[PDB]
Amino acid sequence: TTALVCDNGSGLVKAGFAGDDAPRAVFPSIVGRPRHQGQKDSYVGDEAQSKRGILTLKYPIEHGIITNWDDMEKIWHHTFYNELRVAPEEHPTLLTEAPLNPKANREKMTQIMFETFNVPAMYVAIQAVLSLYASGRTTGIVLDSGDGVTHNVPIYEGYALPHAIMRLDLAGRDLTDYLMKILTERGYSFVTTAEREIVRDIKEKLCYVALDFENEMATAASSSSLEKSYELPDGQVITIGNERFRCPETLFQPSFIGMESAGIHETTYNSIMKCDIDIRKDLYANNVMSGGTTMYPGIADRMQKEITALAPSTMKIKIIAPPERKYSVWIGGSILASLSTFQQMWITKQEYDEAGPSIVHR
Amino acid sequence: TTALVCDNGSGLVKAGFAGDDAPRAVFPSIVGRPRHQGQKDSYVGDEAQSKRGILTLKYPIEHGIITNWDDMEKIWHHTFYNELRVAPEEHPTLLTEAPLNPKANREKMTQIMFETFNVPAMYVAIQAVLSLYASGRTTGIVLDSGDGVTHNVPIYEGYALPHAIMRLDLAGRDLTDYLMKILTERGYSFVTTAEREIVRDIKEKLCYVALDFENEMATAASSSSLEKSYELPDGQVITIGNERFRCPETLFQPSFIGMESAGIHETTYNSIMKCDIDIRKDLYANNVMSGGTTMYPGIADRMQKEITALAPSTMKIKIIAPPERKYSVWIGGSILASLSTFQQMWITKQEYDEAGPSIVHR
Amino acid sequence: TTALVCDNGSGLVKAGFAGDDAPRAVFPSIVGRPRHQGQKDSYVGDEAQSKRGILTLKYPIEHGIITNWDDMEKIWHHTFYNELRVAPEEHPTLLTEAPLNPKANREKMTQIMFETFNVPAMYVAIQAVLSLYASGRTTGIVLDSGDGVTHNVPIYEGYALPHAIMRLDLAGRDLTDYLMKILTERGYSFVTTAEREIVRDIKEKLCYVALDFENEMATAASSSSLEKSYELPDGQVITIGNERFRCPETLFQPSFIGMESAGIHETTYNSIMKCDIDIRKDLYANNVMSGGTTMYPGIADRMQKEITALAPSTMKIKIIAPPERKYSVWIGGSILASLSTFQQMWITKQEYDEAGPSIVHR
Amino acid sequence: TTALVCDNGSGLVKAGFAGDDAPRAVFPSIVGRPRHQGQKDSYVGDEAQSKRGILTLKYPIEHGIITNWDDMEKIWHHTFYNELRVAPEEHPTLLTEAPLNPKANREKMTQIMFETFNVPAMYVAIQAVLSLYASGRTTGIVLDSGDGVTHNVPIYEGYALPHAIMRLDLAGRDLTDYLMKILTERGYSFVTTAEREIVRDIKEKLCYVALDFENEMATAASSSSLEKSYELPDGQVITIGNERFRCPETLFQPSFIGMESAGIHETTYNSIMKCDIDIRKDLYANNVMSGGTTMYPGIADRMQKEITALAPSTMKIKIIAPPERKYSVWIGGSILASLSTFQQMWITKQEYDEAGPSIVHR
Amino acid sequence: TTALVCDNGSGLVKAGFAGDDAPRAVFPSIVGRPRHQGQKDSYVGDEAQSKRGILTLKYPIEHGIITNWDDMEKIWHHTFYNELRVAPEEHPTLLTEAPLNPKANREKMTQIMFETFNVPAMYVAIQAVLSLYASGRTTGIVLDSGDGVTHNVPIYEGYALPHAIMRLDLAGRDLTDYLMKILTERGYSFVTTAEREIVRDIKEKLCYVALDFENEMATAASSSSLEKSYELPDGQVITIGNERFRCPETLFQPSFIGMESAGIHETTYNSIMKCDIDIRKDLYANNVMSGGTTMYPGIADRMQKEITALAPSTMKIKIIAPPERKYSVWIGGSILASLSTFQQMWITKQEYDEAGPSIVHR
Amino acid sequence: WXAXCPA
Amino acid sequence: WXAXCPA
Amino acid sequence: WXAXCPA
Amino acid sequence: WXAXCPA
Amino acid sequence: WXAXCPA
Ligand SMILES: Nc1ncnc2c1ncn2[C@@H]1O[C@H](COP(=O)(O)OP(=O)(O)O)[C@@H](O)[C@H]1O
Ligand SMILES: Nc1ncnc2c1ncn2[C@@H]1O[C@H](COP(=O)(O)OP(=O)(O)O)[C@@H](O)[C@H]1O
Ligand SMILES: Nc1ncnc2c1ncn2[C@@H]1O[C@H](COP(=O)(O)OP(=O)(O)O)[C@@H](O)[C@H]1O
Ligand SMILES: Nc1ncnc2c1ncn2[C@@H]1O[C@H](COP(=O)(O)OP(=O)(O)O)[C@@H](O)[C@H]1O
Ligand SMILES: Nc1ncnc2c1ncn2[C@@H]1O[C@H](COP(=O)(O)OP(=O)(O)O)[C@@H](O)[C@H]1O
Ligand SMILES: [Mg+2]
Ligand SMILES: [Mg+2]
Ligand SMILES: [Mg+2]
Ligand SMILES: [Mg+2]
Ligand SMILES: [Mg+2]
Repeated sequence: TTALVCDNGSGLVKAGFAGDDAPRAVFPSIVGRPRHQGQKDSYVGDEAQSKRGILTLKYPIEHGIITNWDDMEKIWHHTFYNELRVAPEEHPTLLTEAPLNPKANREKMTQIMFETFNVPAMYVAIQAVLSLYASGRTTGIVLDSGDGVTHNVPIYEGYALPHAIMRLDLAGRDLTDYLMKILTERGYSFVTTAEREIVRDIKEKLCYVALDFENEMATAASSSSLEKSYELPDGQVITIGNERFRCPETLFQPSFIGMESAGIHETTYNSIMKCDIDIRKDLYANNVMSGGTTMYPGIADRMQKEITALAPSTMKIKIIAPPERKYSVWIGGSILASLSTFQQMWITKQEYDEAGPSIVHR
Repeated sequence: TTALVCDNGSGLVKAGFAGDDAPRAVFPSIVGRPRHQGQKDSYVGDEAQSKRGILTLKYPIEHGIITNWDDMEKIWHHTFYNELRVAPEEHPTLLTEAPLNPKANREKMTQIMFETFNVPAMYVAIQAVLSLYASGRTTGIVLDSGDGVTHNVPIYEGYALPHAIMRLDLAGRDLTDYLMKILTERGYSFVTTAEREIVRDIKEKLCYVALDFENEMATAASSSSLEKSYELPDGQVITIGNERFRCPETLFQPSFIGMESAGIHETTYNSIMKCDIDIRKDLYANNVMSGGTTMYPGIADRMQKEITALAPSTMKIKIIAPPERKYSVWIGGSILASLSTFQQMWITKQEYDEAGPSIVHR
Repeated sequence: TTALVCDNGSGLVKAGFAGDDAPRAVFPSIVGRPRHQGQKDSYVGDEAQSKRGILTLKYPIEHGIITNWDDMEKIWHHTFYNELRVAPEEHPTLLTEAPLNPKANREKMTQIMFETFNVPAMYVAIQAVLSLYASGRTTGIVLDSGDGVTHNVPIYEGYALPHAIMRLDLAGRDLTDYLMKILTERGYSFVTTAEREIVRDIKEKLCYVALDFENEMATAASSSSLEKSYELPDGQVITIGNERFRCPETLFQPSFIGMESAGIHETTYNSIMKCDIDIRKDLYANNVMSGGTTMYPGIADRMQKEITALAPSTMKIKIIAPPERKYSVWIGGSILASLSTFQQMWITKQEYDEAGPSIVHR
Repeated sequence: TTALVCDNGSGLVKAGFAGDDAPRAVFPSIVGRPRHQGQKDSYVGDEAQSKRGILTLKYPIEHGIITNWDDMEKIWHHTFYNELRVAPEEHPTLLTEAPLNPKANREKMTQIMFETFNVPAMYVAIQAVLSLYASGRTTGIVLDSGDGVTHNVPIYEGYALPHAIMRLDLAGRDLTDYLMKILTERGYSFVTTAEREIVRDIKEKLCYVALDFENEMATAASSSSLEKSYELPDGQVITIGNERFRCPETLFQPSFIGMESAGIHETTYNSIMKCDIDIRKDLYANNVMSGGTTMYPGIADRMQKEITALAPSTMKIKIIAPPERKYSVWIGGSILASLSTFQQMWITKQEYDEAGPSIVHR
Repeated sequence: TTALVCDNGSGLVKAGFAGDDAPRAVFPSIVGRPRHQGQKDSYVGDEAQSKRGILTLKYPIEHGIITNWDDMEKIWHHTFYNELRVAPEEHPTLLTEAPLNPKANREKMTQIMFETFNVPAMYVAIQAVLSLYASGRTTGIVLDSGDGVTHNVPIYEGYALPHAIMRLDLAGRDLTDYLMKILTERGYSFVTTAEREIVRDIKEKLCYVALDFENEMATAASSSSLEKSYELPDGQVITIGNERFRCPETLFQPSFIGMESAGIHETTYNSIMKCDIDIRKDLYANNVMSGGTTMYPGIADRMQKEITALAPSTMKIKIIAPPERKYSVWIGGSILASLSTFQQMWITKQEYDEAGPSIVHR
Repeated sequence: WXAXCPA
Repeated sequence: WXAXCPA
Repeated sequence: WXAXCPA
Repeated sequence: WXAXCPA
Repeated sequence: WXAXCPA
């Protein structure tokens, strides 16, 4: 009966039943295989995290694109039968995706759902618009920036503005890699796959967004007041200085990792510029930030500052970035699925069988 | 009971009950449809203005001719049931038109009234003569120049002089388009439909009529004392120079937009010349200016100057252009409808059914 | 002595000496700066194309408007001294522009010519009318649609009809961007500036205009007979399906990229409607298509079809779109400059110095 | 039926039937030959120990390598037919070896089993992993240090970590020789082969591991409280001072006998360092000490101290060294053989005959 | 006057004067201390090699990181005063490093130069880019793989591409250790520090890279035709079979020693993928292999094969690996130092004193 | 442009 | 991706 | 290194 | 209009 | 061993 929402993010798999205010199964989208000889052939999610020291971990998803279907399928298997404990044929499902992903990706997923899982009916939604539902708004700009891919979708009074959707491949995993390089110059070394996950943990705890990056650098140079300590799994102590903010800074200056794209504050701005002047004001007053990377301390304030400078004077910049923004997409899914209007939008197996995979593009 | 007056202008829809000194429902004659995908199929009037950034706006009326009956009908629907909150079958109605509109237009309107709205009785009047009633005069020349079409009707002691009625398609919307082109050379760009409406707003606030156009140009070239600032909806600042009067100048020199017609000051003069010499004096002393385009600051003075030059010496040129001239037509309607003599002129459904649409030409 | 013609297009810089039947220096209007650290500060034209992988490329011109004067100046410098190998003070020069560009743009160019380059005399001409000279006609409609901006200028027996000039910002670069988005859904990704240029190359080789867009879509869905292969610079193979015509289709349906403007076939038609009925026939029989976007295979036939439908029956629609239409503007310049009558039109430095920049508006 | 486990150590031969909790035949791996003329040609095990005064004793195994195949074979003969009283063709057998022994050694053994003894099936296992089974663990570090060779194998959750296996030739026999040299300076002399065995007996009874070697030396210098008495076979009395701990100290300081290797406490540590950080904690909490040299009193405490210093603070060092650790390998064998899963791993004569000796490397 | 180039590799110290085509002092970066008691406290380089049997040898450098500053300093002392016979204050010096070494390392070196040695001026360069100069190229990929650390730096037309620099700790010393383990299973044993150096010598003479590793293994199994003989310092004869290529194979399959990194052929490929498509072709045609590990016979051919498979068809893979590639870094140093442009890049003591150690990061 | 569109 | 970037 | 690997 | 001008 | 050490 009750629809099952499943957010196939590139970082975490967030699944749960519609109507709830929180996902029930949240775990890493990771498949691990034994690096050495010896006992499972592979481990998934928390299993992989638990035994990661001896596993080669792979992400089946990259930048919102499924690259390894075998592993992808495996995760879904694991999800439905081990995490949620539910037969998929009992419920409608809601899957999500990032804007502009290759159509083959979308269709392939659908195929699997109507073959391996025999899902009664399904629907694929844009992560961004779901986030908007969670925010209680019909107008605003959704900035979804998680592990996989950053994107920006302007929405106005319940209407889409597809011609101004931005996509930026700069995301959480890139910040991770960048951070590794920085830790290297500091005096450490994180190069194994298991080490990758450690690095991630550090980032999530000690990084923050400087208000004025340059002054923050100066202060860091001036003294050790910003330095923090992080204890590694084996008891060693990591001392971190200016890396605590030099890392996340990359979001505003992608050039740090060789990208030509402007920072996310300009990406947002640009999307706004692509919309007709009549609605720009409304969008300025309703920026919605969501997704894991928007969890950095002070990122909203930094964002405000950046936009304020770019935007015309007097155009109040209001940024909405509430607690739990990390799960706003999943929440949106819960909402939408429970919405009775929406029920007409389900894609049934019946329709699929008759029309073929192309049907999903609707 | 109380007659309902409805001025179907090409710019604004002005409706209200007879006896009142002001229209109750005044809003743009615009129907808007969603430019992008997403929620109504269409929006009307203020709705359209409110969400215009995402709508393609259409005017159902052009130059006083109804070009889109579906949209026209829709506006009337909206008017009666959403703006005035009244069932049309309860009241006589008064509609208006500009001189020389195609007879098919007139009849089609009538048909709708006796089908869709089931109006008890109705009458179609010339906008010009209504304006004259509002001015408290029986003799004069009515210059009706609004959004749609400019026209000029000479009236003498309660008698019409149809052989000297002038019609000029140059009107408010043409001034709008011309202004756009000028703003372009200034350094701006207003090409979308939503932008059109913005341009209109500017015009209505910052344009005025130069007394001596050439000297005004010289002064504008000399310095920035005439420049004004206009803040756009998104906070940008428009700096406007000589466009503040170069735009409205077109009314006196239609050649600016490629028309062969002489300016409105000569149009008026010509109408006078077509009348028998005996009454020309009376007409010179009673020019009545009404309609939205006559709202430009100093246009009356400019007009006086122009006519004074054209007219014989000593022929006092008196131009009447009172406050609220913008609504003089509607006011005239209120008056006429309340007039008891007039009651014999209503066209009843009964008569219509028996004679057919041709009956309106009376 | 011999006048120097220089077509400052937004795509290509086309310069050469008057009297020749072809430009001598044709190269991209691009200025590139090192994305990473290392050797020139910047590269121009073919240099930029050669090393584009490590450069951030900028176009100084957008939609026919010069946005970056420093880079613009640089290109001219490069042109005159590196491509043509000639001191500018030795020759009269002819520059071109699109209709309705902001007057400040025009004047600024002129200023540079009389300061940095010390050009003896110069003249700025509309690209459209030059194209007409190249076609050997005095009557027709010039459809200039290149990289920067599309525009349409009706000309009759040597006289201009300025009140009916159309300007449409939809142009080659927009088609490029649109195509990128399409390639994304196909399964590829072109987001860097260098990649932009690659995309352009593809377009120029594999796109064509479908006669009946809908049927063409159906056929593309039906089979792979329309698919082509394009080898990328690094040896990868791109397989392209319906994108080979879905891209250029945008010219007839601007709504694909969120614009409200009607397609170019209606733009042309509308311009015709704005002309007095007496000359519409002559214009119908002499449509002239020129500029790079008119190079798509079959675009003329498609155009004919579209106009034929819009135009009254029996109004023979003749479209002239000869080989080398790509350079018709430059050719026109060669012609005009060699024309002896024209010599009186040069704007000398002397005149400029006395009157000031305003002089160019003549 | 019941598998026969045989631990071919360099010190003792420990054999017995799987399922039992203790080996049935435990005796020295020694072959003795008459030093003088005289009656067997040779004596084995306890025979050799009994008559050792007139025999030249040889060990067929050195550092885990079989050096004398004739004598080796002889011991097996003796074992099976004199100690266990069982025909080898009746049972599967389990042999053991130390990590990194030369492959020729391994194969040669196998050959003998399938020729001289006609063993139905056999398997060769690493002594270290068997010890781990005896400890009831799937994760830990096995420190096997017996007579022959010391080695260290890290194991994690049932998986091997071969890239971090350490081998140290320092073992019980080296301690024996070192002790001899020390006894010499004390005032005694043990140089014959028979005397060697006496020395060994002393070691096993009176040596212990000092907690703080230096302080222990000081105390020994201070007084005779540490001195002990040992009565020799012929009734003489040996008085032993600081040699009671100076001998075993060599395990922590191999430099005493000219080796470059670090002590066993660093060997263990180093192995840990070679494992990925993620599992180092688990290994620290599960050190398993087994084999005869770990029988010295207080060696575990000393070990803990040493590791504690080397390991990061807070990394609880837990050392498991239970009673009967001396036979943990044999016990492990009993376990594994009784394990039903394991049955698939037996190498049958059939397979051997077809593939050849190389088959054992699996 | 003449600059002094000093390549502080982890294997060999290569120093000499700029302008020469070969280093003058080439010797092992080893410091040895007496294992037993006895006469110097320590021996360096060739001294250490000469008396290595009684010395504990240490490398002050590991993976390009200086771990023992006292010993490092000692080597420099020895170099300048015993090998080159020159006072350091007389000449500018050029030191080198591998990419991504910890900044503290870099600075510490600098400090020493401006304290202990009082070097007039100095500069630290990346080993990779120097190699490129030696190859006579401005474009290519430098694969520097020596004793210490393997790294890969893509360079394009004189510009760096830092965002795609790869670092791989797999290097010559790891191959050495791996080989030891293999020799063990063969039947030998090399565990002392002196033995390490012997092993190295063997490797450098008898190892080669198999074209098709698997077939080579098969052949080795098939017969002794690949076996070679190597006489040890004490006259013993080593017979080596498949180890002659199984060892170096590790460079293509790091998993042999427990690493997760892909082989060097994929490392290179990956770096290429991280560069913008526009320049990938140029890089494919200019791979430059240098450093001691690239001395293995046939490694270039193997490399070509591997890359050819990975790269798109038709992308000619050209690998440049000339004679003397072993010293290309040193050569590059000679070149750069003699280059007059470069002189502005020297870091003077003056600047150092004023700014502090941070200055080197430029 | 200085309004409407970028340029 | 099947071109540009990896995915 | 001061973590990860030895150096 | 149905001729001359649009309307 | 057949080299290094005895065994
Ligand atoms: N406290 C935190 N601060 C910053 N980033 C975080 C935090 N917690 C999680 N993240 C990041 O969020 C990403 C996952 O968030 P999510 O939005 O769910 O990704 P996705 O939707 O792409 O799966 C990871 O890259 C993770 O590092
Ligand atoms: N302050 C103003 N100055 C000039 N024009 C105005 C002003 N206010 C309204 N208008 C113009 O008046 C027109 C609408 O007036 P109206 O006479 O009601 O038109 P219509 O009768 O054709 O509907 C519009 O074109 C509008 O721009
Ligand atoms: N074969 C072709 N097919 C379609 N478009 C082309 C072709 N060759 C060039 N173009 C396009 O023409 C434009 C440049 O033409 P041009 O008319 O010179 O532009 P501009 O005059 O604005 O500089 C570019 O956008 C380019 O892609
Ligand atoms: N009480 C003891 N204390 C110390 N060492 C002992 C003791 N008993 C036996 N040993 C030593 O243990 C070694 C034999 O143990 P074991 O582990 O079975 O050797 P291996 O497995 O190599 O045959 C001998 O070197 C012997 O001296
Ligand atoms: N003939 C050879 N074949 C293979 N490797 C060699 C040869 N000669 C030297 N080497 C290896 O090269 C390494 C030293 O080379 P080098 O590039 O100078 O190292 P580094 O630059 O790190 O000091 C050593 O590991 C050595 O074994
Ligand atoms: Mg997300
Ligand atoms: Mg009106
Ligand atoms: Mg052009
Ligand atoms: Mg043992
Ligand atoms: Mg090197």
